[PDB]
Amino acid sequence: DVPVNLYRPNAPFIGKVISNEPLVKEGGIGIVQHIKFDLTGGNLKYIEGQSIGIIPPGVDKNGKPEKLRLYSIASTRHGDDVDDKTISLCVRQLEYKHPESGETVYGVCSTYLTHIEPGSEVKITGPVGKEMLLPDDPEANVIMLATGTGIAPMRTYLWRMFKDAERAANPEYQFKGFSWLVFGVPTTPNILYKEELEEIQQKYPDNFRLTYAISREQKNPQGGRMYIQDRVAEHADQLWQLIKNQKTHTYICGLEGMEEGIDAALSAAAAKEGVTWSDYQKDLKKAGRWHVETY
Ligand SMILES: Cc1cc2nc3c(=O)[nH]c(=O)nc-3n(C[C@H](O)[C@H](O)[C@H](O)COP(=O)(O)OP(=O)(O)OC[C@H]3O[C@@H](n4cnc5c(N)ncnc54)[C@H](O)[C@@H]3O)c2cc1C
Repeated sequence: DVPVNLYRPNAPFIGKVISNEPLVKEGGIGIVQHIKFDLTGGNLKYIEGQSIGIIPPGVDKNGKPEKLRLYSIASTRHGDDVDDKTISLCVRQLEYKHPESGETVYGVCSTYLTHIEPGSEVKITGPVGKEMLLPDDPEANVIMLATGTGIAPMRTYLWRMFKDAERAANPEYQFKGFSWLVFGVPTTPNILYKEELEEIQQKYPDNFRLTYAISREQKNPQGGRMYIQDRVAEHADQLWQLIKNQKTHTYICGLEGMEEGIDAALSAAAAKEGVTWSDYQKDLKKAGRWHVETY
């Protein structure tokens, strides 16, 4: 009943770029684009929390065709315009060091996507993923722990929960639980969707809490840069409390290696009550209340 693999790599959907807009403001690090695609003509359906594949043009440094890369869907099932006709992605351009054969490497698919023009056709596969789905229970608590482009799934949840047009379109889901986004980025110009996140937090002060960890502007208690694990350690007790509720779901998304500082913070909070976190967490995973997607 969750749509999966409506389109596959041997016969992808050919969508058209509608728009490609920058999300990183002046003064920020790197390039992150919000890219919307037109889905009319195909039967690509998807829900919140899933990914799609993009097949980039070209051959690797071997003569072999490029393989797909997966991207978290950044729009709800209805699209940004709530018309059931489009799909959006949140794509950071990958590039890294000079001292690295050839010197200065650009990711193939992320560079392709971040510089793609309106009107261009793209090969799209999917949707894929059953690990990051939102419960259809409007009384759920939803903890969201994101870094960088890991905001993408979180945006689909929050938009479904709190956008007026979404609430009008989803009569069956009128969110009245509590949700808390902890969001780690390097700078304030790097806070993707900042204006819309803060608009939500102002309309729904009792239903949404927003916490940033901005490493180039904030210091942790040890004098280091503020990262998301520092913010989690700061609120570990109240995060642990919320996690004990049977209705609480926790989502973690972003670049790999964020999961370990989060566990250490929740281990110390759980230990105060004679619980072993790593054992409790295994149970949460089995129950489908612990959702992780890192890359
Ligand atoms: C489920 C899932 C969801 C994802 N969602 C998103 C999303 O929403 N937004 C997004 O931007 N990305 C997302 N990603 C990553 C996206 O999969 C592509 O991997 C990423 O965009 C880079 O692809 P590329 O094609 O640009 O690069 P490539 O050209 O394939 O480069 C990747 C390779 O270069 C190397 N490399 C990367 N970084 C470094 C470094 N610092 N130092 C040295 N070598 C390095 C590695 O060998 C890696 O295999 C997601 C991945 C998965 C698995």
